[PDB]
Amino acid sequence: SLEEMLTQAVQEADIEQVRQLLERGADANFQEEEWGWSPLHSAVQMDSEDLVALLLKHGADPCLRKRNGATPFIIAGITGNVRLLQLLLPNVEDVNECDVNGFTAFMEAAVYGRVEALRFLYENGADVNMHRKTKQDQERIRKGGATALMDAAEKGHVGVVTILLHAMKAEVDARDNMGRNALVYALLNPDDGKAKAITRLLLDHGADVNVRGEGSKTPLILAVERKNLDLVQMLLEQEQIEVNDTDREGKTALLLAVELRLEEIAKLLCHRGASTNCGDLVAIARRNYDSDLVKFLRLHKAGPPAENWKPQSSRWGEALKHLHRIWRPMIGKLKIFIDEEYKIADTAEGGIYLGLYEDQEVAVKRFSEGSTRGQQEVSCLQSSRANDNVVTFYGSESDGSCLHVCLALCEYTLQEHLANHRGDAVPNEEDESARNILSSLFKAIGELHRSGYSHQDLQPQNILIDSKNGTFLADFDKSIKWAEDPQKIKRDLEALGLLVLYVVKKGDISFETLKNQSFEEVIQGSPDEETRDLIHHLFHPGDNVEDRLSSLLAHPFFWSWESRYRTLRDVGNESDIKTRNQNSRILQLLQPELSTSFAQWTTKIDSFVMEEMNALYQDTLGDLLKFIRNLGEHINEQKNKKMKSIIGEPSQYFQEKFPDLVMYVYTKLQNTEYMKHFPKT
Amino acid sequence: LEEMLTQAVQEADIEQVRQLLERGADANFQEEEWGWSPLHSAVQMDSEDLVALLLKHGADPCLRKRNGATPFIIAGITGNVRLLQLLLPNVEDVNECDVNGFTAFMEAAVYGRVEALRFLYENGADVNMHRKTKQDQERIRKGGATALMDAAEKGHVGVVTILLHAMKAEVDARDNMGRNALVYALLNPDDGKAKAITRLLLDHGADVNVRGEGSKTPLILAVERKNLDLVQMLLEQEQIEVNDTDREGKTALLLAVELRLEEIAKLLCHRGASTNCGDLVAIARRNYDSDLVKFLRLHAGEDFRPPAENWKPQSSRWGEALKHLHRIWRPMIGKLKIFIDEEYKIADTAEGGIYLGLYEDQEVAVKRFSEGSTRGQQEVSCLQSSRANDNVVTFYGSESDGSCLHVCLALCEYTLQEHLANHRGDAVPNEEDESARNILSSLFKAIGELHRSGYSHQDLQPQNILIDSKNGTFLADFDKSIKWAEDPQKIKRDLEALGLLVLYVVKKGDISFETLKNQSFEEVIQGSPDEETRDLIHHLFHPGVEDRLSSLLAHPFFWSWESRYRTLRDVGNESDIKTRNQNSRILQLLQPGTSELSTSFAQWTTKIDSFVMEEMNAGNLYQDTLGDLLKFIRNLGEHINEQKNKKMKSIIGEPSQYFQEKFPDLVMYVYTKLQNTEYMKHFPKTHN
Ligand SMILES: Cc1[nH]c(/C=C2\C(=O)Nc3ccc(F)cc32)c(C)c1C(=O)NCCN1CCCC1
Ligand SMILES: Cc1[nH]c(/C=C2\C(=O)Nc3ccc(F)cc32)c(C)c1C(=O)NCCN1CCCC1
Repeated sequence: SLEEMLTQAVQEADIEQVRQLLERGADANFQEEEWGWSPLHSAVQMDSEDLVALLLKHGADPCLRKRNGATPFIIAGITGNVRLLQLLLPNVEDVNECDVNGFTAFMEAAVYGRVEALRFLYENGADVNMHRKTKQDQERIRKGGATALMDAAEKGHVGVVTILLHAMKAEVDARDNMGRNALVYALLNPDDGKAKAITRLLLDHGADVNVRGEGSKTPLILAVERKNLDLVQMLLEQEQIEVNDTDREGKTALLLAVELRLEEIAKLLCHRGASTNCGDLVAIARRNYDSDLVKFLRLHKAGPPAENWKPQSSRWGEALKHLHRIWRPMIGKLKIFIDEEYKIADTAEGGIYLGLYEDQEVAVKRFSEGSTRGQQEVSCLQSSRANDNVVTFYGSESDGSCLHVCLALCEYTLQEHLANHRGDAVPNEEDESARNILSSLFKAIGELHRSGYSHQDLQPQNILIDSKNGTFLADFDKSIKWAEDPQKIKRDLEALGLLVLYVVKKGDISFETLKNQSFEEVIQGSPDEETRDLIHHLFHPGDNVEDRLSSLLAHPFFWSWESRYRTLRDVGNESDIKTRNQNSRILQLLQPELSTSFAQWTTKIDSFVMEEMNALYQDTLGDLLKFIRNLGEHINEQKNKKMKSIIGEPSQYFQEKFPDLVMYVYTKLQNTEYMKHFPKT
Repeated sequence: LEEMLTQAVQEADIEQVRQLLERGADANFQEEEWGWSPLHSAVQMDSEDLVALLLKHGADPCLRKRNGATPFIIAGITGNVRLLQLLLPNVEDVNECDVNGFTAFMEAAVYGRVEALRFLYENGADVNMHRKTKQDQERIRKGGATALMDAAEKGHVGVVTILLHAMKAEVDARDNMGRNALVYALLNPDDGKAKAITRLLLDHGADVNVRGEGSKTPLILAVERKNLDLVQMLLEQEQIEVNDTDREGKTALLLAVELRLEEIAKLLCHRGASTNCGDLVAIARRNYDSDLVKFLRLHAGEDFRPPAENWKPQSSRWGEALKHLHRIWRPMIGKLKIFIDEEYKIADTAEGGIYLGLYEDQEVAVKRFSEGSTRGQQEVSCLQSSRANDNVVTFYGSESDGSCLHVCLALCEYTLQEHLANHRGDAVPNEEDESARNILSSLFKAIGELHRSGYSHQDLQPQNILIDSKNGTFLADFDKSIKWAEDPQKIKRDLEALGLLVLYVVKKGDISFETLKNQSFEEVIQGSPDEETRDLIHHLFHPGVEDRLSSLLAHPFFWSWESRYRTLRDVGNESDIKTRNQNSRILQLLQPGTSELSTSFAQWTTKIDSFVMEEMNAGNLYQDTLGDLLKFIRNLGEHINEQKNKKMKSIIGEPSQYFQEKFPDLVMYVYTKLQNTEYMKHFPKTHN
């Protein structure tokens, strides 16, 4: 708290207080730990020589380095007051001392366009053609190696560039580690005037014009993309320039000029040997409605690639092949055309259209760029990237006024998918597919809740099936961060219960019908007790922060018919069931209501089968599980083949005859030691 | 073959056009892709001669192509007015539209065709008409723009002042988004043309507190453009609100300070801009903007609080560093926030290293390459084709600056190597290793799906495998990957590295990976602790030939110990095993020939404790056949827990572990004998 007010005093520029505290013993080489700023560093930055003098009076080191390795000498280059540089030079071991990224005081004078300061340092031994030596991580990615001229050229300081080349013997064709010269730095400056002057200077000194910058672009290409005919003329004056150089994308300087609607620039390029075998220029000019340029390319005319690209979607394959072939302007990384041929579906605002994002096929959901709906969709999607059962999110792109959200393209909606597979199974077979779809949804919605989000509009058109029969949740425009109202999670759970019934009924019942039913009507329409119990627990959940849904994945609804039969057999093999030990812990657990279908169960079984098993079966639950265990073990023997014919497949037998059995046993043993007999879930 | 009907019109030789008309050829024929008529194409090329010849052979001048454009409206762009006068006698309405709402008048406004614009004006063209578009694009508030808005955007100064002063153009007409011509004007790259147009629109009363994209006002747009002049012209209005904010919450002054523009900052303060929209002095100080810091100091951020840190990381290993990176100030590289400093460094690479980052405010790992790097290009190519692969590290995106490719990936806790070290103590010496199975089955799926996607990894090792906070395994690092279609045989080296990884993970990391790569295939197999592992690794070193991986997920290596025991019990309960019917199909599968020699279960009745062997005896005596051992296992399984057999239960312990240790080859033997038979039914259900 003493050095603290020394620091505070220097920023307010209260000079007496600075003297007082140095007299009082305040450390002038105190470095704040976040970024390493010294009071001498901060003094040079604010340009107050009075403060620079008083601190130096009290032994403050002028080559003390902050986090980036900069000394208050190097910071003086940035300030560009020469009398500060005078005051510190007597103490500085090397005038070419650099920071961790290789910046010297002379470079910093070049960067900040400090003419008076760069002269001073020039006379005092500064290296003019110094390249920046940086840390090893940065050099292995070929960063660094820039020079004072490149910095001056990029920031457009014409004053500084002139002096460097003429007065200071600056190398014009010095390169950085990536291979760039000052010419390419010069051509990236937004101001046309300053760019024009600097390129002229650099050219006359012998700056190479066949060099490669970002995107493998040449100087000429950069000048064309800038739309500046002047810089094109200057670079065309050199004859050893390669006019038919191509960037990373395979585009040539002429091609871009035609594409960019630049008549003057196009003609001038042709009249300097630019080949017209780079692309179909007249189609491009025709598309741009430049009649005059079409004529020119035609009057100069004397007399296409191969289409590699293949879509992975088979439903959308032919339309994507078309969209890939046509020309469209890019919206960032997105290629899209708003036409019914490329439309997937209709929405509350904008529609779903096929698109290409980074040349990958996607579904593009459109919103107005201001839309609250568009904001919640993107916010929820960007938190869901680890949720395997949520549709993959590529990215969002905006133009003037439309937010495009790009998503993984799926084959079918849940509804369509159920329709296509509706004739696959015979009427009364076990429905594995309903389990897979629903367990996927439970995980999807459960993970979304752990993410802090609730969907708020779960229905079969928001659920998509990919080429490999995976189920994915989509459409988060009405989603909410559920901490805002934790009780609206129940709406997700209710829609899940309707989706349970919807999928179990193979889509024969519409979702609209099901939403118009009451809870009791939904339970009645359920074909079995497992489904009934599950839907019940979704409408009457417990209380959980996205733990609830994963728990219900252990519910016997998601147990196969073999696993259900296996659990009843395993329970019926407990010692105390076979010995009918009625004080036992197991039988006390199955102790007890509403007349179950297995009360008086020995009467409901075929009398031949009942007779032969007896080799004393009472109407207890314990005795029925023993019955199931025994039959399970001996059903396949030669001795029992008539029994086997009457029973058929045993799992289905007991379940049809006693529909509440599995659920009853599950409820009695669910939080007990005998849970171990349940299938692994 | 009549493809000259329109090849002739584009070559503009009229000799072949007139003669083509009387040679079995139509004039209103529309090519199906875009709908271009020869009359459409004639007007676009500005040929008075071709439009004349075709129209005196009946060609309809209100014929539409795909966007609903007529040859009339497309005359609006070309601007030639005597083609407009040749076609007007044949057109019902001069305000006719294309599907996007565009008139012949606005296309004249867009292309700055002054002489064409006034022709249409005095022929009744509506100057204040807004575009009526398709219902899709109106529901996202697109369309509704004016001829003035088009003139303003394209910078045509001539056209703007004629519209305002000759043609009674509404200056504050809005589009469906809520924009006026002022905001269209300020998006124009040319400073001069922008200056002139803004002046005109301002003097006629164009609202200056409008909102465009991003909820930016005209003033904010002028500051972001770095143009002092447009700023002064805007603040000449007194009704303007200088403290209007954008959607990001920032105001015109704050941006000016952030952007290093003391000119514009000072002028803004001198016109009522509040100085508590941000800590301006800290911002100017960080920009080394000495004179600006002095200025703001004389007046600044005394009454301003920066929002309290309402952001929490999900990673616990990297939590502390991400909290710091969220707090500090950094410039954005597109959607990426990163700082290259050792505090935020995750690992070293051969190019650039791995650093913590924030991408769309999500924590990520940022792998850096040279923007030219071939290895950087293969990494993103393979990542972009793996977005559906659940067991590949999630790919957020790539960002480039001047000269560095940043690849942003899901942040994981630990490397496979680190993870096996931390959990080395978790299992008891002789208990089942579930974790080895989960890790390996995830890798099998990962590499399998990567192959279906057309890629091979080519450098599988434990440093390229990451574990997340929920113990899920993810494959990463595809800088050396290849499209295997060029050379389909090189996926075998992925399957070899998988073989090594199997042994590596089963040994809980105690044998190094370098050791294992220096071993031969036979040495690796002999180092395996059980026959399941041995068999699996064998099938990875000798695979082929393609989707071996998916099939191997059914291998008994991935069967739990309960399931292994369950299938031995279920095979042992077959009728023909209990009756010892040796002619049966099952026992002909199991124990055919002269005998079952050279296996730990030859004379198996001798290897079992004599108490338990005795008490199991109720022919009629367990023989040294495999059939009788599975019967043995079935019988014990059913009665082991009964009160009468408590002592047997204590000698045996957990029965699955018992039989596997005393007969290590048993499970694999039964598997091999029954694997493509009907008795496959007894195997556990595996992955679909
Ligand atoms: C309402 C609907 N949504 C979708 C699809 C998506 C949807 O709503 N969101 C999506 C996000 C990504 C993606 F790949 C697809 C969708 C479809 C294909 C449909 C649909 O079914 N469209 C009409 C064709 N069928 C359904 C009724 C009879 C006609
Ligand atoms: C070699 C290595 N790679 C990583 C991490 C990743 C890695 O190599 N690739 C990744 C991609 C995504 C991601 F989230 C993480 C990585 C770490 C943390 C390490 C590591 O172990 N760093 C500390 C080095 N210490 C640990 C043992 C002695 C060296």
